Amino acid sequence: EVQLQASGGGLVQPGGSLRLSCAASGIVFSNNRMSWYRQAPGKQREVVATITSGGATDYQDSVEGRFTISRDMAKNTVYLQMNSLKPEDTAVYFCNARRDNFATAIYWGQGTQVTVSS
Amino acid sequence: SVELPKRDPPPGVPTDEMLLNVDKMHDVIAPAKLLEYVYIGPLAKDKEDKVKKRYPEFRLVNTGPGGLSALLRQSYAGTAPNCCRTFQRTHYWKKDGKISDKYEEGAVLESCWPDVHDTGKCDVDLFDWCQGDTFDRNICHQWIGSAFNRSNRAVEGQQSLINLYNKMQTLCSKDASVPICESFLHHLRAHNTEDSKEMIDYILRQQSADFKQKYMRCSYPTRDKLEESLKYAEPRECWDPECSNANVNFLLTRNYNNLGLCNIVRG
Amino acid sequence: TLNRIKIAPGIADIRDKYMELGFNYPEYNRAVKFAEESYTYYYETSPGEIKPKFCLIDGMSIDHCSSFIVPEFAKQYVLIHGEPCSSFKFRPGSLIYYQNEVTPEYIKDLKHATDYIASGQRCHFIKKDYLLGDSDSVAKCCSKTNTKHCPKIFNNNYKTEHCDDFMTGFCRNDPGNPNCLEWLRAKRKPAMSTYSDICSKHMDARYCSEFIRIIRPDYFTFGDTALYVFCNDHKGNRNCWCANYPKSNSGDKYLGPRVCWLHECTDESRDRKWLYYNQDVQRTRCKYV
Repeated sequence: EVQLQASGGGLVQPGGSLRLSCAASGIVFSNNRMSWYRQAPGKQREVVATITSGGATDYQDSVEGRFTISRDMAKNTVYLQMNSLKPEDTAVYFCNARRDNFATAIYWGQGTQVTVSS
Repeated sequence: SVELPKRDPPPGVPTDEMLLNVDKMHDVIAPAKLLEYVYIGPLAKDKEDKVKKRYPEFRLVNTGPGGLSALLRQSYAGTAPNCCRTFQRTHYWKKDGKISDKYEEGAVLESCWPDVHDTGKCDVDLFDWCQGDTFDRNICHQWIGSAFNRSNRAVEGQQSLINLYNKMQTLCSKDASVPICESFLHHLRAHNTEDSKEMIDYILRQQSADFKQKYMRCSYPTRDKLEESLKYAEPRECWDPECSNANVNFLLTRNYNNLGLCNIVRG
Repeated sequence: TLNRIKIAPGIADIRDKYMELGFNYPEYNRAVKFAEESYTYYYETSPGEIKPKFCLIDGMSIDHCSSFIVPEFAKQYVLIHGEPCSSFKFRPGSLIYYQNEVTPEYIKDLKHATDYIASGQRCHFIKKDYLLGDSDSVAKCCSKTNTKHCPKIFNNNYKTEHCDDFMTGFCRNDPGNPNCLEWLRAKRKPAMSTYSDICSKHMDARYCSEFIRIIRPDYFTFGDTALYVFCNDHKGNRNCWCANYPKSNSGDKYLGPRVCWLHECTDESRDRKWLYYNQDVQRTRCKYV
């Protein structure tokens, strides 16, 4: 069964860094768009970074420059590098997989908590 | 006395050197280089001052008998205002407060350093001149274009290049719309190295709030756009009308790269 | 006061002779040796040098030294200062040789009491290059319509920069001239700047193709500026339509990465020159499926 467990969050004061990881199983990156999502309590989720099956990336404006998404093909693992974190980055982060031209073969993974406070 | 056996000398037969006339020689003398002896013919003592006035960048030397003389260039005295704003003139003539390309009698020759643009000796004049309404598109692009790969990478010329890059970094962070900074970014893209890419991104990423929404919608999509983009397996730039429209000199490096990734069919 | 002037012929050199002197008062009995040039030289006495056997008396016209050189071989040579020499006033231009009895003391003394001896410097020519001294001589050498009496600085296939001033105006007039392209191939800024102005007006000429072919990759801006002005001055011209697209406000539709979008701007039969450098970089990188 498709597994998208996220891991790597925690507590950091602002300015530090965090590296999220998602060790995907059941899905391959050669034909999936992988995306990192946010959800702060009270608000609806939002894309934060995304990487195509060919390796093109894209970002939400407020995180551009600070976050950078990458992937390891052989390890089938996508990462999110989070630098220079702002108190408003506080949310649960989770990963999303989308089959290239199928639409219905979409999956969502378990969240990881990162919080940033003085 | 006694009857001396008198002989008259063989007829004087001059040579080109002896027949030279400095008055006719401005086109011969202006292009002369450092340490190059331009022979100018016999010169009367009462003309030496005239000739030294006309050619103050040259030393007047006496080479042989009968006033035979030459000019040896010692310096280049052309000014940034008259040398830097043109790649074609190598010298000019100054008379009565006026400056002329063509020689007139009474005028004083001033000569531009032969490598003036290649040295960075024009960078303080053109950094200013090129900004504002004194901008000359052709000259200022050429100036910025040519700053790359300076002095074939001689250390003085490589520093010139660096210093100018910092100065242009600080300027174009403030407002990259100003046509000197658009050309600067345009030419960083052509260099296409790690250092030029991160200079572009550094500059674009410091632009103001209004700049980013007017010019960089491709690099900063609305959330509605970003979440639409997830549906397609093509990168966003390949379809997003904000990127087909956008001005390539203001794309981030990532976005500029990605636009190349969109497979077209041959024909 | 003198008597018995006589010319003794030499032993070997016809030019060498002996001037015997008659005397009053001390035994001034001497046979001073002297020469008088006859040869006209089409060659060198010693390396790079030609020294006529002739003393140039003070006040004598310089050309008297030059009279013993064939006018063609002379064009290369300059007349410099020369070594102190003495001459018989009444026979001026005679080179006295200081040998044995003949001694600088003697010669100094003779002049003080008599005016039949004067002094000056020996004719000393040295090789340089052709002596250019006129505007037309420059135009001929630089353009190569006539090359024969030209120095290397003005006849080195534009390696040095001496001809750049002249060639700016020359090539503006005959841009297709093969020498103008050799000039432009030395890639110095006044040539490139000149062709940027030319091609900004006549990009469609084949000499502008060669211009672009040269300045790229290293000096590409000089072509981009010309493309901009030319396509600005000819909006609507078909070869312009990749670089200044005429149905849009700004002409950038197929700029940069987007050049690859139209098959036309990609076309390998069409001329690089009709694309900006950044464009034609990207052309060589289209991902065709």
